[PDB]
Amino acid sequence: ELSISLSLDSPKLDESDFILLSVKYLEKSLGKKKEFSGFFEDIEKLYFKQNYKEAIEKILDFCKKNESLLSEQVVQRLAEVAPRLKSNPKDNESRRLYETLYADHLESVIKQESDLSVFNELRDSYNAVKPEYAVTHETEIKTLDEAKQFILSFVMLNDNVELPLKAQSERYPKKDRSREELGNTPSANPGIMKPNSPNFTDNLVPVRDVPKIAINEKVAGGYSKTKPTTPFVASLSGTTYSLMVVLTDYIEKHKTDKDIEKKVNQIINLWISSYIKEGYHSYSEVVDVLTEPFLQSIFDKANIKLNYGVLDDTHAEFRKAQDYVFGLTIQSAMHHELQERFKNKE
Amino acid sequence: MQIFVKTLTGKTITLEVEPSDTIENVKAKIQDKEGIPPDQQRLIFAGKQLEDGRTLSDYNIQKESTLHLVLRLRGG
Amino acid sequence: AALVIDNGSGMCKAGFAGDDAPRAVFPSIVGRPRHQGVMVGDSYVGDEAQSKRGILTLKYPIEHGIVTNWDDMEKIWHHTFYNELRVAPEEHPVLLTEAPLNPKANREKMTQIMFETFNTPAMYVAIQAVLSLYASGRTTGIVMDSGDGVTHTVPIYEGYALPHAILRLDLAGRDLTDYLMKILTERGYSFTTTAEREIVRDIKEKLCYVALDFEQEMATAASSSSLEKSYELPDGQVITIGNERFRCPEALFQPSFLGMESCGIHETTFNSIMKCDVDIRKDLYANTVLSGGTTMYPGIADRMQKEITALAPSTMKIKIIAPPERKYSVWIGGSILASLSTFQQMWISKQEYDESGPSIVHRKCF
Ligand SMILES: Nc1ncnc2c1ncn2[C@@H]1O[C@H](COP(=O)(O)OP(=O)(O)OC[C@H]2O[C@H](O)[C@H](O)[C@@H]2O)[C@@H](O)[C@H]1O
Ligand SMILES: Nc1ncnc2c1ncn2[C@@H]1O[C@H](COP(=O)(O)OP(=O)(O)NP(=O)(O)O)[C@@H](O)[C@H]1O
Repeated sequence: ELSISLSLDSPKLDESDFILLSVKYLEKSLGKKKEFSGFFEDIEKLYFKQNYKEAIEKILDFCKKNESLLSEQVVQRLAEVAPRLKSNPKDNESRRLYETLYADHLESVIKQESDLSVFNELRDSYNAVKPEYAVTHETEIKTLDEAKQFILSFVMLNDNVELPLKAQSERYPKKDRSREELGNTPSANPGIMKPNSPNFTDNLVPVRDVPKIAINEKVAGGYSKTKPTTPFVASLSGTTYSLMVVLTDYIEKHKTDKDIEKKVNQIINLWISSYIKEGYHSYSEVVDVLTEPFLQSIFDKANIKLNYGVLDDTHAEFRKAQDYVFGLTIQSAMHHELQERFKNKE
Repeated sequence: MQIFVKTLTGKTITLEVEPSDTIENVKAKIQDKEGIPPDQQRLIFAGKQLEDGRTLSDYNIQKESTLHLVLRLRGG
Repeated sequence: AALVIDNGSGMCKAGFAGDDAPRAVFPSIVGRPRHQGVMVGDSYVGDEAQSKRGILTLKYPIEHGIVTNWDDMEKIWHHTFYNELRVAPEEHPVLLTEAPLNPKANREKMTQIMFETFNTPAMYVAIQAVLSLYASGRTTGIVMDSGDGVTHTVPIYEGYALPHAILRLDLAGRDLTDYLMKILTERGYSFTTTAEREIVRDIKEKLCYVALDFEQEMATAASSSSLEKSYELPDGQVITIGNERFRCPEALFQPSFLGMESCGIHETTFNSIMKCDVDIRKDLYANTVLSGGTTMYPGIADRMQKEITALAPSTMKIKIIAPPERKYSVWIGGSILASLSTFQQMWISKQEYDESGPSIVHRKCF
């Protein structure tokens, strides 16, 4: 496949695009060998975790221990592009699509697993903590979309009840969402994909208005500067603090339950799926709120070990992001040759 | 007509309005009386954040009705 | 040796990758004869359905840009391959063009039919307005494509037609030919019959143009013969054409002329540009590429420069790009793409289709 060497030309290749383009190359050449089953199985989880540095190292080492089975110009070109790779929060399109797909799979997995009984049990934690202006939730939750309507209304607790928690945080003050009001722009793209970014035709959604948020770059130690791998949608989420208030009431009211980690995991995971699907936030814009130690304490002291959406297999979405990256980078080379053909008509 | 905008302090702002006044309009009056930037303003009625492009007639917001104000906070 | 086929509302432009022009241009028409009996001795495509349309019953499956009947689309396609191009399609990879805003289910029948019915080795689907931009050597800007049954304002950012801003007006050449028929029958000439339609469509492509200020051209037509031209009918009569010359294309800017409350192509371009990010708009305002036969009117690009400037801000740089070749812009952009070496890795192959089916086109051509 010479295609991989034409994709590697793109000036805008990022670390995500690399992992996806390198792994797809390796899996065609040396493929189905179950000896190598491990290597890709572990890279797929490393990409998900957003541990690109580690994966890059592994990927080049694969071509170090396995050079004989792979094409030399490709192995050496990958090695060359690698030292210079960067990630930019404003533009992380392969990962934007990946996570938008991942949260479809995370919604199916919550759907197979949950009977929605925790979302009915979590009603009375909501109604307990809500501000008086927040609307008492009286309905029974029989479908995942009512748990989803319900879950998301915790945003009403914002700016008020979540503040005592919000103040303990070292991370949140390093948020960098520009205070500019930019309004809403139209979009047909789903999730955390950007409106003007290319997409598959099976993957379009009904056109709607989507909010425009600007990054504040003048922030020292700003989050998009610390974790550039994470796509910017709205910086650090503070509605996580509100779910934290609601959830803390649940842990108290249900401390004796033996299925509490499973149930709290279902709630946490549906939140992640939901914020990604609605375009509110990226995964690490939520998880990176939850995992701050002081909040980890709430779970740990109650013996709740959260999986934060880590699923068994991320393959279908890994392979679909690979096709997208491929087709965009060949289109960049397609565009490059084209304009360099039109430069010669003078 | 009339309305009362309550704060998280429980203090009561009284803003005289006419039912076609937009939510954009009421936040401006609020700033004029209290100085609060209109962009930190979130007005709730019947449990729903009021969109500033609609009107009080569109929310069935009427005379002697109370709205809730919650100031947004982005310092970090 | 790749093939390129523009599947358009009125007519199809077909030819080979590397050629500056399509080799075949013929109506999108399938005659199915009104009675059996003309079948003794069983459909009709393009021009031959045109001549025999008395005996036949004519369907336009691409009317409005989106393929409507596939049984008739296959015929048009078979006709294109074996008769107009005189080519075995199992020989030549086939790049095909689609309308803006085409439903995902349609793009699969094109893919499926090309591989299953005609057994092509490889294939690609491309948006008509994106290839027009490509013939002008741009990747970013807003395409105004006006054809026979459909007009489209399509903003393209870096190769990507923006679905949230793509605007459709069903007003184009067919309607301008009908309206000209009406204008000229108000002046006493008689155009009703479809042959009389066919003559009127000649007068449009020659004599008609776009006024810069419609009022001043009106006032000049009422003040002198300068703008009148004559025309020689088939049968030898010479009829004179006045302000009908620019009142025909004026229906593009003023659709009220045919009784349609729509917005004019300028307002449509402004409205399409306004539905994009403020951040990309200078770039659309600086690259508005005109495309398709209904843009060929003399003076269309200046009027649009006048009207978008009147609509856009005072500070906006406004460039209308109206390339002399824009009639076949879609096809020529087709042929350029097909001839690139990079594009040799972009084809969907037969191996791939079998491995996937018609859904391969969503991940390949996007
Ligand atoms: N007018 C609104 N109506 C309903 N929901 C709203 C509204 N505005 C925001 N949200 C909800 O906000 C959620 C997505 O959160 P995100 O904006 O990504 O960043 P965060 O989590 O750190 O803070 C949210 C703040 O955004 C504003 O500052 C509000 O004042 C909030 O205080 C969604 O559930 C929305 O439904
Ligand atoms: N010089 C010309 N001046 C004015 N109108 C013309 C001229 N040439 C062709 N036309 C008209 O342009 C219209 C569109 O032709 P065409 O551009 O092939 O549209 P289409 O087949 O529907 N698809 P598309 O290629 O996407 O525009 C035809 O209906 C003609 O009547």
